[PDB]
Amino acid sequence: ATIFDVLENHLVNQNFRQADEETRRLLIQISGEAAVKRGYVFFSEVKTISPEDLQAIDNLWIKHSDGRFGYSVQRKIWLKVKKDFTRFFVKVEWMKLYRAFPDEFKWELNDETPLGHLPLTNALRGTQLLKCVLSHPAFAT
Amino acid sequence: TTAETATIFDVLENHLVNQNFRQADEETRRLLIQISGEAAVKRGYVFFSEVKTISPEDLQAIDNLWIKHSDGRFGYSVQRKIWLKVKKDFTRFFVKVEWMKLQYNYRAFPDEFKWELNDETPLGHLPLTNALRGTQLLKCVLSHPAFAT
Repeated sequence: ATIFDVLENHLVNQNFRQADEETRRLLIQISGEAAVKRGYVFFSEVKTISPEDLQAIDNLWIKHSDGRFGYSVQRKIWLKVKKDFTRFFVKVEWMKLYRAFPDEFKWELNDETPLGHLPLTNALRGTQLLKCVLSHPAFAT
Repeated sequence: TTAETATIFDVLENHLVNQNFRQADEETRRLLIQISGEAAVKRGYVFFSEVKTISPEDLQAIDNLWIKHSDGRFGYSVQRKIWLKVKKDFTRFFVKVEWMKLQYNYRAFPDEFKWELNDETPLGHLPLTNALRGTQLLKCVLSHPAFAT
């Protein structure tokens, strides 16, 4: 058995909301016992995450989204936008540019869904955590 | 072996007494899911339609703890007051509580959220609610009958 089995089941069933939540817990889990205990990840622990765990999560999101979801896709959009997180959030449609945020996040995968729309990372706590995930060696090309 | 004498708000209270607001915020996130029912606990997040089913004593318990240990500068009731003052405009509310800002230096969100309670901390800065999942959940919390005047 692997620790990604529940995430996989959610992804197979196209249950992207539950998959997003399981990805939030998985990120904490693969970051160490200290992160699990306090319930969130210090951005300084992301470099200690093994690339095999991060690639497991990313490959699952890629496989079950036709390559339109995952951290790898988000890194490419992020580079394409000069690593400007503000422009990144607009491009993946987590905010606009007045209604900054929608009433409800759209969790479905259809034709209008932009690349990298998922997984969602809580950038209200600070962009540095997202910055360390996208620039992890796991996602070097 | 005794019956459980702990209450569900004890861990949050201990964090606030120790002024550990980052831990308190994270614990407040779990409590909202917990006080929302077994279904919300199971899936790990709250449907905004379940907020009306939250008992007002639980929400006021959480709010009063945040008020008591922040000199009235933190809590849902305080955020409600700011929210009404701004005609329920969430964008203007997010700017006032400093969850976002509006030459290669512009940061909509900071590198790191500031969890401290000092002189520069704005009213209602905490607790933090993930509005990226949608503004509707925070709206049902801030307008729950628990915080009616």
